Amino acid sequence: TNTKGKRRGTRYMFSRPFRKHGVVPLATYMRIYKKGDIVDIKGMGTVQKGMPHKCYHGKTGRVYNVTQHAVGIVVNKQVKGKILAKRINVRIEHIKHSKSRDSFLKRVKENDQKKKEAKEKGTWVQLKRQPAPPREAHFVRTNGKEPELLEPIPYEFMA
Amino acid sequence: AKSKNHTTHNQSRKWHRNGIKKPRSQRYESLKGVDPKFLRNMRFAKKHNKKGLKKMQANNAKAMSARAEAIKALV
Amino acid sequence: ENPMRELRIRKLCLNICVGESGDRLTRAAKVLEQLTGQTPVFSKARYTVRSFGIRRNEKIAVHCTVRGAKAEEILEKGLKVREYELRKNNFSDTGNFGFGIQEHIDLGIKYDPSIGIYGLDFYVVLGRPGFSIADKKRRTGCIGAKHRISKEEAMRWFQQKHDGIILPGN
Amino acid sequence: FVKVVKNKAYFKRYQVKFRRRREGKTDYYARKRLVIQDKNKYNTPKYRMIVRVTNRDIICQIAYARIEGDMIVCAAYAHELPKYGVKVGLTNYAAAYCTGLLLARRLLNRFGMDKIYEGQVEVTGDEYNVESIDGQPGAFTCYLDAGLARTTTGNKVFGALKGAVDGGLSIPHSTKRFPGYDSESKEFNAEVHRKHILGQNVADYMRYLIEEDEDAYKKQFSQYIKNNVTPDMMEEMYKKAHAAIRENPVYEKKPKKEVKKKRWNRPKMSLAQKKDRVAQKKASFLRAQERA
Amino acid sequence: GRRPARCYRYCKNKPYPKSRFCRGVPDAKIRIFDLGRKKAKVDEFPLGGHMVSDEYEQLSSEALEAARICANKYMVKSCGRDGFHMRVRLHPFHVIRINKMLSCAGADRLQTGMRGAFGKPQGTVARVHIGQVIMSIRTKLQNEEHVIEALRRAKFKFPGRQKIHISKKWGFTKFNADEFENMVAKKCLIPDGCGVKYVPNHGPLDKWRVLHS
RNA sequence: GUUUCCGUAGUGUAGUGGUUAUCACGUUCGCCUAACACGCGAAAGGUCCCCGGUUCGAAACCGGGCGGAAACACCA
RNA sequence: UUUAUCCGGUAAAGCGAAUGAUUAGAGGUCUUGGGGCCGAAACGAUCUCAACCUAUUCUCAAACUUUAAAUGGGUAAGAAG
RNA sequence: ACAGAAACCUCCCGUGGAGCAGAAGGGCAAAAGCUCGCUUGAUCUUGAUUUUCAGUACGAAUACAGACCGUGAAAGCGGGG
RNA sequence: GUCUACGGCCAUACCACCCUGAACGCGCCCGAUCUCGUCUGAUCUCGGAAGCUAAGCAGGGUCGGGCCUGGUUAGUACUUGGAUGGGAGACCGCCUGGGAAUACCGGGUGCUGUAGGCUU
Ligand SMILES: [Mg+2]
Ligand SMILES: [Mg+2]
Ligand SMILES: [Mg+2]
Ligand SMILES: [Mg+2]
Ligand SMILES: [Mg+2]
Ligand SMILES: [Mg+2]
Ligand SMILES: [Mg+2]
Ligand SMILES: [Mg+2]
Ligand SMILES: [Mg+2]
Repeated sequence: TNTKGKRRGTRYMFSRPFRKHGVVPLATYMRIYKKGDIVDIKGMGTVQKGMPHKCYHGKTGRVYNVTQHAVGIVVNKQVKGKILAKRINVRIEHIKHSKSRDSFLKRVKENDQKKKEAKEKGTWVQLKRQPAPPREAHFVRTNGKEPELLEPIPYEFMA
Repeated sequence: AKSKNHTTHNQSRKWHRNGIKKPRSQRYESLKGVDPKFLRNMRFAKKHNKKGLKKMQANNAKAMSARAEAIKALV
Repeated sequence: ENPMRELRIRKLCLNICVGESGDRLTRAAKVLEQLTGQTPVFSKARYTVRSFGIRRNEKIAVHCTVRGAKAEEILEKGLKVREYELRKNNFSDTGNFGFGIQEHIDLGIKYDPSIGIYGLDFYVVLGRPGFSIADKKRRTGCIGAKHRISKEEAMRWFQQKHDGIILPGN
Repeated sequence: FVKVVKNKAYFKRYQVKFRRRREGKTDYYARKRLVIQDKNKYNTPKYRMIVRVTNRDIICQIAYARIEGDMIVCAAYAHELPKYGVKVGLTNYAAAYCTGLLLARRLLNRFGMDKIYEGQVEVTGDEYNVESIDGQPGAFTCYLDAGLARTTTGNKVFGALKGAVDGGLSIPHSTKRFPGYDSESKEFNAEVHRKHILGQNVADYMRYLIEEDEDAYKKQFSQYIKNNVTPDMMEEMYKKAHAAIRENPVYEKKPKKEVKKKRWNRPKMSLAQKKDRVAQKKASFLRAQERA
Repeated sequence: GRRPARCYRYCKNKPYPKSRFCRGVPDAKIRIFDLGRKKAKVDEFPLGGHMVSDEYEQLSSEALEAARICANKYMVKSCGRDGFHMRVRLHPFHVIRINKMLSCAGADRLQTGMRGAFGKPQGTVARVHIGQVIMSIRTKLQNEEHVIEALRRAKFKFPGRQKIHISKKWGFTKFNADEFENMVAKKCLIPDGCGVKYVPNHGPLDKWRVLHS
C-alpha cells in the first residue's frame, strides 16, 4: 500500500522548471481575475501557502470567488465514474488565464462584425468554421527537368 | 487463505455503463462559499433596489419613447 | 600622470590571538586600546579544538581596525621595528600586505610586570579612490580590471613611501 | 593552480538574477509587498510616493503599477526648486520638504483638489494627518516607498514624506523616525522638526564653521557663500518657497526641438566586417612569420 | 559458486546499479578493460577491429574476463607483445541477484519458501544492445587476419551471437579512416596520445596562433 | 540461515550522562636478602574491534561491516 | 474526431550539462606524497605510484537530469451568448 | 608573530557545491539562511472548502469574515513551527 | 543619438578581458556641525561641491566561453493501432499513423513601458 500524503509523488511536478528558482515575476500577481473567467491551475513550489492539490494540477475551471490574494474556482474532478464539480481555494501564484477561451471571443468579435456588415448587402457569408477540406485538384509543373530518380540504397553494416 | 489484494479490472465498464455524467449545470448557481463581506454588501444592494424605482420607471419611459421616436423617425 | 590612482591606505588591522579566554586576553584588550584609541572587539572561536584548549563560542582573540590618519601613524611606528624591510611573499596577490611584530613594547608602549608582552598582527589593506563600490548598499559593483592593486603595484608602493628594501628568498 | 571555479558547467547551470537586482535597485520582495493590489479591487490602482535622494538632487514621483511597467502620474524634482528661490543645498533635508510639497501640490491641482485639503499651512513639525471631507472628493492616499534607504531617524526619504503630508496627501506615517524623536524616552520635541525643516541644522553648522576658522568656510560651502546666502536668511528662503510653491505648482516643461541628430555612439559591426577581420588577421600572421 | 549463465541471460529487470541502495556487492570479476600497448599513438595503429553483438542480452562479468584473456593469447603471438591494443567496452555495471539458495539442512523442516523472496547480490553483468560493440582491437593494417582470428576465439566465451566487423575508422577514433591524413596535415586533427583532438574554427584566434605557427 | 550478546593496557576485567579512563595482575627500576622469593617505594603501557553519520565534542549515541561467543529451527 | 489551447516527466536520449558511478591514455613539481634509481642533499635528473585537476576518451543509473516523444488528461467551440 | 592539514585576522573567487530541529523529497540568497529588538496571530468566534472519501468522521490543511492584538515609517505580514 | 527615475518580460540582458565616452545626469569624490550608526564616518545617516572618467554605468570589440534560435543527427531512436508475419528463444521485419535527443555545422546577442532631461 502507498501513503495518502498530500504531496506524494509531486517530486517532479511542483518543481520550479529550470533556471527559474527565485523571485516570482511580479506580473503573475498583478493581472486581474473576475467571476466567470476561466483559469488553468498550475502549482508551483516556491509559494506553499494556498497551493492546490496534485489532482487539479493541469485542470481548468471557472472563477466564482475572489478574496484578497486567492481565487475560488470550480473545476471537475473524476472519481471512479461520477464527475463532481468541486470548488477549491487557490492562491494566485498557481493560476493563469487560459487562452483556451480566447480563440472564440475573437471568432465571435469577428462573426458579429462580419454579420452586421454584409447585412447592408444581403450576401450570406460563411460564418461557421469548417474542417480542412479535400485539397482541391491543381496542376504541377516541372519546367525543364524530369524528376530525380530515387533508388533504395544498398545496405552496409555501419557499426 | 491468501486472496487478491486489489484491482481496477472491469471498473471502467461499470461506471461507464450509465455513462459518466458531467454535472448538470444550471444558470444561477448558489452563492454559498462567497466571502461574507461580498454578500453582507450585495444583500444591501439587492434589498434597496426598490428605493429608486421611480427614477427607473420614468427613465425607462424616456428611452422607451425616445426609441419609439427613433423607430418612428426611421419610418 | 594619474588623476586619482593614489594608492593609499584603506585600513590597518590589528589582531592579538591569545587562546586563553579571560585574563591574558582582558589585559591584551588594553594594548590595542592604548595604542590606537578605540575599544577593540572581542572575537570568539569558530568551533572547538582539543589540542589547543579552545571551546566553541569561547573568546579567543581581540582585534581592531584603524583607518584614516591614525592608520598612517601606526603603520609608521609599525615598521621601523622591522626597520623598513619586508619579504617578497608578504605582498599578497590582491595588493595587500602584512607583517607581524614579536613584542608590543617596542611600539612606544609602557611595560607592566602584569600586562605582559603580546606581539600582534599588522595587516594593511591598500586601496584606491573608488574601492567602496563593493561595500555600499545601493548599486554595488566590481572594481574594474585595472584599478585593482596587483602584487607588483603594491610592492613599489612600499618601496616609495617608506623606502623598504624588500628582500628576496622566500 | 586550483580547480577552475568558473567552469563551462558553472555558466551552463548559472541562472542570472532579475535585472533590476543586478543593478541593485529594486527590493522585489518589499516590492511585491508594496505594489500588488488585493483582488477585491481588480482594477483600482495602489499609489506609491517614490523618493530617491540621489547624490545631488531629490526625485519625487507618484506611481501606480501596471503590467507593462508602472506609469508615473506626477513627478517633481529638486533641480526645479530654483524657480521658487532655492538655489543651493538641494540634496539636504530642508529641500526634500519643498520637493515633497511641490509633488503634493502639483498632483492636487489635477483632479481639481487644490482648493481642499491643504494640510498644515504655517509649519509645525507635528502629527498632521489629512482627514477626507464629507460631501467632497475623498482625500488622495499613497504609501511611502523608501527603496533602499536604511530608514533610521532623520533620513530624508520619509522626511520628504512630511512635505507630501503637509501638502494634502493622506499617507500613513508615524513620527517614530522624524528628526526630533528621542530614542531614549519615546516622545517628540517637535521643535527639532521646526529647525530641520527650515535649515537651521545647516545654519548652525554655518555658524560654528565661521567663528572657529576660515577657509573651512568656503570649502565646506562655497556656493552658500557665493550666491549671497547667509544664516539668519535661510529660514526666510524656505518660508517663501513653502508659499511660492503652493500658489503655482504646475509644470510648464521647456519646449525642445533643435537637434541635428548626429550619432556619437559607436554602431554595431556587421557580420561580414567581423567575418573578414579574421582572414584579415591570419593573413597578417601568416605573411609575417613566413619570413623569420 | 554460481548458477550457469542460463538464468541470468536475459535482461528482465530494470538496471540495478551499485549505489547506496544495494550494497555489499561482490567486486566485479573483470578489472582491466584494456591491455597491450595502451601507450601507442594514433599514427601507428590503423585497424579498428570490432566484435559487435547481434542480440539484446546480458554478459556476465566472468565472461568478459575469459573473452579478454583468450584474445590476449592469440594475440601476443603472431602479433607480438607490442603490436596491438585491446579494448573491452562493457563494464559490468548492473548487479545480479540470488534468492538465498533456499538453503536447507538434511531433508528439511522449514525454509519459508517465498517470504522475503528478494535476494542478495551475487555478481555483476553487462547490458548489451543489438549493434553495440563488446571488444575492439587495433594493430597495423598488415596484421588484419590476426585480429579476425583473435576475436573469433573470443566469441566462444560468449552466449548468444555476435558478428566480427572491421571498422572504417582509424584505430579508436570516430573519424573515417580515408580522411585522417587529410585532416592531420592542415590540422583539423591533432595527435593526443591514443585519441586525437578535433580543433574547430570556433575558439579564440590565439588558440590557432599556436598551430600553423 | 534467523534471534541475541560482547570486544577497553601485555592478560582478565571494571566505567560514565557526551568533556574524565580504571582496578588487579603482568612488566621495567630501585630496596631489603649471601642469592632468590615475600615485602616497600617509583615507574612505562592502550584510535576503548574496523567503519561512515549525529554532535562543540563519541571509547561510550545511531547505521553498516569484521571477529569471538550463546538461543531457537516444532505438527505431520 | 477535428480546430484552438493549456497539463505532464515515461520510452528514447545525454553524461565534453548538474548529481552518482567509471576506463584509458595524453597534460599538469597544480598539489602533495609513499617507495625507489642516479643523487650527502637539492621542484637536481630520471622514473614510479598515489591522489587532485587542464583539454580529452571508454562505459553506466529505478530510488540521476540539460533535453525530451508516442499514446494520454483538462477545458473551449455562444441565446445561461 | 608564536600558528603546523585545523584557532585569529584581511583580501579575492564563490548559483548556492551551506544552512533551513528529524526521513527523504521539493522550496529558499540585499531570502525561508545567519545576527540582533520587539514580542505573544501557538489568543477569542461563526460558518465555507481541500485532503483521505461513501465524497462519513477524526487528523491535518486552504482561503475568507468578526473581534482583540504583535510588529514595522509604512504597504503589509502574522490566528504555531 | 542617449541618459536618469520607476519598471515589464527575466542571459539575444550573463561572464571574461579589450577599446571609447561630447552634455545632462548618474557616480567617484570632500567633510562629521546637526540627525543617525559603528571597534572604526569603512558601510549606513547627515552637510557638501575641491577634483576625475581611474572604475561602476553607458557604448562598442573578441575566428572568446555561456545563453537564444535554426540546420544535421533523422524520418534515425522510440511509439498508437494490425496480422494464423519471421524466429527454439532472445528479439526482428512489414502494414496504419505520430515522431525525439547529443556530438557536428550555422545565425543572433537585450526588447520595450510610463515620467523627465541632455544632444538647445
Ligand atoms: Mg492461486
Ligand atoms: Mg524593507
Ligand atoms: Mg515518475
Ligand atoms: Mg482576523
Ligand atoms: Mg521558521
Ligand atoms: Mg568619508
Ligand atoms: Mg567610468
Ligand atoms: Mg574609461
Ligand atoms: Mg560563442
